[PDB]
Amino acid sequence: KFPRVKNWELGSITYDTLCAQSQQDGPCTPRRCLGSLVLPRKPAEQLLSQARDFINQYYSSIKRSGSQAHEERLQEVEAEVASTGTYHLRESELVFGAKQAWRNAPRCVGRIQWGKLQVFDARDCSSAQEMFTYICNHIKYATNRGNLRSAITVFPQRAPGRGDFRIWNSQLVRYAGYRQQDGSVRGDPANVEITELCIQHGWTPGNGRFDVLPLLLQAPDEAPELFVLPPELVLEVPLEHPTLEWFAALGLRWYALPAVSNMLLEIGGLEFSAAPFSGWYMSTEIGTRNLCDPHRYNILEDVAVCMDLDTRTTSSLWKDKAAVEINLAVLHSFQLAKVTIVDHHAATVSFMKHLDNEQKARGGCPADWAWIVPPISGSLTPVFHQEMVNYILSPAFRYQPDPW
Amino acid sequence: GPKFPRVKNWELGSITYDTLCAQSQQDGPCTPRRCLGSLVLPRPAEQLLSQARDFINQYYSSIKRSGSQAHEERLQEVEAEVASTGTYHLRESELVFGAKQAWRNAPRCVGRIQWGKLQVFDARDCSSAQEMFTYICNHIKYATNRGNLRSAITVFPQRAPGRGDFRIWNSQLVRYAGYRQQDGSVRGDPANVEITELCIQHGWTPGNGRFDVLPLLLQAPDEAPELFVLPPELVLEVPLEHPTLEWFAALGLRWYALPAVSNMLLEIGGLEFSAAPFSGWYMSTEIGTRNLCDPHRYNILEDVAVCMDLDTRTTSSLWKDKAAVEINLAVLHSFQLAKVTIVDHHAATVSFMKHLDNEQKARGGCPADWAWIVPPISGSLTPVFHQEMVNYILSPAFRYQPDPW
Ligand code: HEM
Ligand code: HEM
Ligand SMILES: Cc1cc(CCNCc2ccc3c(C)cc(N)nc3c2)ccc1C#N
Ligand SMILES: Cc1cc(CCNCc2ccc3c(C)cc(N)nc3c2)ccc1C#N
Ligand SMILES: C[C@H](O)[C@H](O)[C@H]1CNc2nc(N)[nH]c(=O)c2N1
Ligand SMILES: C[C@H](O)[C@H](O)[C@H]1CNc2nc(N)[nH]c(=O)c2N1
Ligand SMILES: [Zn+2]
Repeated sequence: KFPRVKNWELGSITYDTLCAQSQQDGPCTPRRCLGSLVLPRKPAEQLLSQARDFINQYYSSIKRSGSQAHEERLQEVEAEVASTGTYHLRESELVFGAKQAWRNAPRCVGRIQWGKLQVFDARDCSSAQEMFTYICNHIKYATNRGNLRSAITVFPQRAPGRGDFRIWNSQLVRYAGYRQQDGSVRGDPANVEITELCIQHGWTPGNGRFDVLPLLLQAPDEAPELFVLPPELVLEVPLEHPTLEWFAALGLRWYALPAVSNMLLEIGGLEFSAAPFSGWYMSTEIGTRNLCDPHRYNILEDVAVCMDLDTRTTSSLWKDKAAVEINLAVLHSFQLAKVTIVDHHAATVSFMKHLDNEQKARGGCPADWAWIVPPISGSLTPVFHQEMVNYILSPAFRYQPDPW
Repeated sequence: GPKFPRVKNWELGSITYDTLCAQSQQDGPCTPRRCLGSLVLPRPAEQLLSQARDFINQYYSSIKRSGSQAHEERLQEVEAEVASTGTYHLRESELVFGAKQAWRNAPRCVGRIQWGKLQVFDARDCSSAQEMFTYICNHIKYATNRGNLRSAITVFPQRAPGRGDFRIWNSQLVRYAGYRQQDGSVRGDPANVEITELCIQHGWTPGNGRFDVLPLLLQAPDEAPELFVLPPELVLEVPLEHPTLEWFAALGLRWYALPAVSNMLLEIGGLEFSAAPFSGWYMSTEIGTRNLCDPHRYNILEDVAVCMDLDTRTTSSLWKDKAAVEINLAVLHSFQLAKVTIVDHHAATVSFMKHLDNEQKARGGCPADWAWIVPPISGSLTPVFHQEMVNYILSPAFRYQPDPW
């Protein structure tokens, strides 16, 4: 049947009926539940049916379903696909698809914002070099002297029997991670592979802990070229703690723009293999994960030491204590630097309203509970106590293999 | 590769495959098109024989006598019993085996490293509500062990064909009362309101503290539940205090030492033990974060926060976070002071990683509910956050059942 969804702090109950229109399978079956898995294990009128749907969405979107602006566009798509085994989106259909993709993304806690999205059409792109300029202008628009702005840039759709446009980096801004022969890593351990790929394509590596990587940009069926971001573009914030004055002296810093460049944007059967998008950070992304994750910069113990805590045992909650001070120093710094950012408390509160908006508009909202609940203070936020239904709506952002 | 789920740990990069879920014979909440893993409660001699046979097989396999003559004789023995009396009965050691298995098979339990060490008390002879109370008193004494807590379960008679069930009406053996106020608010534990008013409807003389231990509502077959009050010295409590905040002690917060669930059904070989309370010991965050800081429980976060002189009028002061940490600290500190068994959420999840590693070798996987295994604070600061998990129902099982009223 149709799932009962309950908030356990409030006592309220909904019914997700939007899930009924899920056309692709998630990882689960009745026998096993694989909801905690980060990545998934894995003719022509399948395309044509995917594209019919998306068009129906778009015209229902702009109130005028079943007109003939509608049904003519239906015949365009059908005709185009019938003759070429593919078709093309009109720019405004693309702006719609891009907003629907964000709206539909079960893992995003920021979809209250989903309507306010700047879409740059960059399909008139024929080279790595053009790709670079597009990206450079994405970042300046999006960074916006620190008053950040949600933005996506969309490079040419994939094509049968032609390579893909790809951005090799996982994010537009990331820090180099140089493996030390001595087991260790200087910089961000999440970026070792790509760091070396850069080096491999002739980047002159630094030896810093927060060195900004260059971009490997790749036009179809050509070697990836390498581009170095004008240092002006990369807005960084130094971290410092509003009361702990030794904190600033930890040399910690984080870039301001969260822009993801390795996912696939799927609209109406069409796949866009380079379509980087960006927003602003939630504090816990920087302060809990990027800095305290054991397989990341992993600074819990350092801070703990300067906080003169009891590292000797876990039941002193030294880790917990350290973490809170880091998250505070990240909110402090960004606020003091006037760079946009949101705390996990503010974010999940707004997501709860989004849930309510969504429930009334579409009868539901696909959400991945494990990703929607922040990495600290789990039950201290309202989304913890909220049941969620998860499913794949299209348009959709997706994971795809790395181009090497 | 393998036709089984591939499971990865993102901290260590390590990979496993769950082969044990192939023996999950009962379907859960999710389907290919919808995941329902966040839901707390998703909704004949024929059928008995199957479950029966399966369990006996598990058993003889656990004692490495699978396909032996004792094995095939047990199966005939059960078939015979089911054939005449519609039901069948477990041997002592079968029961013990099943009880430990049901614990072992429990996805939401982070304490399962210990699953092999479980005192099973057989109360299948128990024949009155009066006797239920005595067994339950006995359990609490043994399990509490003056603060050196010991895990245990007590098993009262199984559901019988056309005969009322043994039921303990209370959710736990120890629960603080919830009193609906003249205002609308609740004094004490809002969770326990319904049971609290039921105690009263059944004759309890209610107090009015924040921490009034409820009486037991104990129901023998086809009899109205009878009220039983627990002798206060049997119910060990811990006065919460903070190692450096001297004022914390003044808040008069206490919690009881023994988590003991009394309303779950225990199922083995298709046999239903409607009343089979079991107990372990607390993990720090259960008390400090859920029970004391949940908006819909004692809700003391803002109060602690105000005492801490925090900016409770901005989310970004992380005043909620600062106070949550110190409340958990106070819980840990206080139980350690009182010499009462308690495990912090760090050390607990670390033990569970070892259990996972053990279960991988022993069975080919471990059924696990990620959202219940990850602590309610400091989530990613524990190893289990970075551990993918597979959730499926194995039997023997601890199940939920409707409230008897
Ligand atoms: C405007 C401010 C935004 C905030 C505060 C925000 C917040 C978040 C957070 C906390 C996550 C979890 C990611 C993680 O823990 O690694 C996430 C993921 C995600 N967000 Fe948002 N987001 C924002 C804007 C956007 C925009 C503009 C888009 C797309 C146009 C978007 C689409 C997504 C998608 C597709 C994911 C899944 C990430 C993945 O699986 O790699 N979000 N977001
Ligand atoms: C020995 C120390 C133990 C610890 C630290 C422990 C810890 C926990 C925790 C933290 C939960 C989460 C419950 C919640 O937040 O509501 C839980 C659940 C559970 N535990 Fe354990 N536990 C222990 C012993 C046991 C024992 C002895 C049994 C059974 C014989 C057991 C069976 C279960 C079951 C069935 C659940 C699921 C609760 C539900 O589904 O409502 N646990 N445990
Ligand atoms: C290692 C890994 C990591 C991730 C991380 C998820 N993506 C991070 C992300 C992606 C987009 C964001 C956006 C759009 C905004 C924001 N504040 N944070 C965002 C954070 C996903 C898959 C894998 C894999 N494999
Ligand atoms: C109201 C409610 C509450 C719960 C709580 C789950 N049971 C709590 C529990 C049960 C057994 C435990 C055990 C055995 C040990 C321990 N440390 N904590 C334990 C905690 C589950 C479902 C519902 C519902 N509906
Ligand atoms: C294994 C686990 O599912 C995985 O680490 C998830 C858990 N929840 C998460 N939640 C968010 N927001 N981001 C993440 O990367 C993860 N990782
Ligand atoms: C809605 C959500 O599933 C609910 O709050 C769950 C989350 N995880 C939990 N985890 C544990 N251990 N205990 C709980 O009661 C819950 N509640
Ligand atoms: Zn699932």
